[PDB]
Amino acid sequence: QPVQSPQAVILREGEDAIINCSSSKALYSVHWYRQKHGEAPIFLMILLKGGEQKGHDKISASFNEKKQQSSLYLTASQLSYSGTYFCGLGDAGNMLTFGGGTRLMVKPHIQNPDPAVYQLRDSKSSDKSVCLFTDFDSQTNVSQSKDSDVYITDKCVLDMRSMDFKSNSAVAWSNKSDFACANAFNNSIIPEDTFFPS
Amino acid sequence: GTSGSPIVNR
Amino acid sequence: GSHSMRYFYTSVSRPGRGEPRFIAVGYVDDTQFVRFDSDAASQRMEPRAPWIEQEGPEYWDQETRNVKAQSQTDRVDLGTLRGYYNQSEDGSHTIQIMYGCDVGPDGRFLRGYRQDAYDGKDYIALNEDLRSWTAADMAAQITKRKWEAAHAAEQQRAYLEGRCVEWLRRYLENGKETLQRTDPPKTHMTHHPISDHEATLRCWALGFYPAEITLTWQRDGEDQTQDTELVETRPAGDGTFQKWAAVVVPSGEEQRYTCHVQHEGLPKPLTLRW
Amino acid sequence: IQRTPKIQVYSRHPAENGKSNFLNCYVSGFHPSDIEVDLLKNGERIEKVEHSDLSFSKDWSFYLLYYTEFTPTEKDEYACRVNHVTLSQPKIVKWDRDM
Amino acid sequence: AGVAQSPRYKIIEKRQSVAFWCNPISGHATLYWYQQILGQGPKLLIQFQNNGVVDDSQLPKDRFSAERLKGVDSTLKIQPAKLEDSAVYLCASSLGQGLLYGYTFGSGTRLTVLEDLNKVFPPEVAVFEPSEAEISHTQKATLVCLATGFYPDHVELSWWVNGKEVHSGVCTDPQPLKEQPALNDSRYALSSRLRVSATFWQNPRNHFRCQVQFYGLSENDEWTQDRAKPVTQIVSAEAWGRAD
Repeated sequence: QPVQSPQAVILREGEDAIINCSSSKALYSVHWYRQKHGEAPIFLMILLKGGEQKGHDKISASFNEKKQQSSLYLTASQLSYSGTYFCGLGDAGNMLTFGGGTRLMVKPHIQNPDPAVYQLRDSKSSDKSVCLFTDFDSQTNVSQSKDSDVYITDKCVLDMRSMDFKSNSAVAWSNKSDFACANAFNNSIIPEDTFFPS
Repeated sequence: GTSGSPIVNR
Repeated sequence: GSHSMRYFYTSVSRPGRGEPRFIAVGYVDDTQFVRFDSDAASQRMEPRAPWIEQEGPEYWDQETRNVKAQSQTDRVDLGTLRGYYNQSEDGSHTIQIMYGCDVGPDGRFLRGYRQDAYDGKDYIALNEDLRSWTAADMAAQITKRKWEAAHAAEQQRAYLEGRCVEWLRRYLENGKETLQRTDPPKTHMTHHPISDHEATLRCWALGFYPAEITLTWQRDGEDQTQDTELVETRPAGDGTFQKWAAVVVPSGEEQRYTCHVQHEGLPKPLTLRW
Repeated sequence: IQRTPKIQVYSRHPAENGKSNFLNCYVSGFHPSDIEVDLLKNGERIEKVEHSDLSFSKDWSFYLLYYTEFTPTEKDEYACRVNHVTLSQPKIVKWDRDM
Repeated sequence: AGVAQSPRYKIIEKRQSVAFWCNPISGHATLYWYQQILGQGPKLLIQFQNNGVVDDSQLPKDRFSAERLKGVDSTLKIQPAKLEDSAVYLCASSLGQGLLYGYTFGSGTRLTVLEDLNKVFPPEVAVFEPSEAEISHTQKATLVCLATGFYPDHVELSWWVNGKEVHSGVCTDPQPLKEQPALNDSRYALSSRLRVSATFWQNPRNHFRCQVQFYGLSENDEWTQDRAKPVTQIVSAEAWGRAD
């Protein structure tokens, strides 16, 4: 029943995100929840006529009784803000009716980017080794293998903290004998600063 | 229209 | 003039006869508009006044939700209070809830109400400020503390000052013809001799709305408290009310006695004399 | 503590012999809610009797209205039989055309 | 204490029964049952005020049923289970109704209703040692973990250094990929990387373990395959620090 907009958003770390929730009938209470990888929806804020303007840590929210709308304000987004936000609705007894949801994606800002492909050694019992493409800028997108006998994972972000080092990475492997580095990731939008060892 | 809030145990 | 919306809830436990019975009744001044009975086959909030029947499925859905919820809370609350007051499972007990709002002729908020009673006696009441509770005993004090932690008063205030008055203003519009009419009483007098020296004079007021009436007996100017008998305002059964007031007079002194009738629908206060 | 019901037997419109009307029995000021009310025609229980939905006054005491469609006749004698916990035996209140 | 919910994951066969348990926050009068299909918004099934039902309109009375007999813990049953019922069954709790009260959700029960139990497979976990080209060029070293050929997506990948769980410099794929992308019943694959300093990997008295917790079948499930029953288990892969 509540109209949650937008359905999805992707933004760089430190950018502002504004996600809103609208109602056809008059409001009672507006609930706001955050949800991660198969996790439980964690309660953020509850807004009603008492107020109206609430906040949770660095996120703030609005309740507009007249406009029959509520908005969630994510200013200067952090990597921890992903991913799914839910707008829930009143009912005279507070019986919640969830909105569609909003998938939020916070892409990090890499200071020193040097795209490089490496071949990781097998520990003991494995046919073929694994390939890793790392330290690339958040703008470059990783493409899936058009050939079904090679498996390429989507981009993933690391947070080292004891160095303040953040890096993007993608894993690729194949059982195929006719498989090597440099030709494995060459399908995606590869930059000029890329490193291919021989 | 009836009250729906608060309906808590006494 | 002034208008009000009241909701009366009753919960009676029945030992070894099954789960307690919940009865809910809604009023707009003196006219009943809704009903809920936990023992009824429908298990739904039912209309009782014609003007409420126009409300959609969503209306009856929410009203059923709220009453089912209160119904369920009371089932637990009966045993909880039986605990506080140290009473056995064998014995019927009652929980009564009275709540609503008052508005003026301008349709502006006047008062909010929330009162609870256990075994026909005051348990917990929400004060006129709608910010604090008044516990009638050490048992009701346990509830007060529980409702203090739950932030009940704040939530009660939100409804009584908000939605209650919105719903009441809405009901007055839809049921304009019946709720906002002032039907004056059709007054008449009767004489019944009980003796040769004593006689009974009775003053009637019939087919009046609202139920708020005044029937005063006078003798040569002064008021009459001595030998004055009044019945409580009774329903006619067709949306109107009836009332009478009698006084035992000495035979021949009937012209010394007058009866003053006061009603909202009556333009000028009526004076009746034998 | 318990409160004894106050009974009122009366008609909707002023009683006229051989003319269709309604006979009422307004029972109020009682506690507990549990009450038995029967309407009578010449000492016999009427089966087509309907009652109002249970409600209560400011002092928490209950009130109900039991009623039936009737044609008042000079020969016929109508009464109300109310039974409660406060009453040892059912109280019969006769209908008087002037009360 | 929080809202308790048993089990975390459950694999059931198309047409068999399933039960979900939920214990709300001690004292909380209201209990809710929500069904969240995929990443979508949770859809209400049933509301409880103490021992009884407020709204069961959203419950498919044909298969679904829920009780809360003493008004504390609740149980939701599906009999029989349809493929459509593969979802996270969220349980919410609140003190009462409610306008100031926000819900407290439990972790939920991830249910997967399957066409056939023989399709259930455990993962094969292999760890991968960092590249020597990586330690030379970049100042740091990264270990790659790979769990393969499991069905369904009921895995929890965790990194363990010297008997302690690690969250810093760790990144697991948000979604696992299909080994045979065409088939909907295809076995999955998932990777997770652990990055540490090149010096950390050089030290030999440092343990690097990759733990994958798989949620499979029970002792009570009938198994007739040549392979061992793919029960709920932990599959590990490990490598010691090398100066080589």
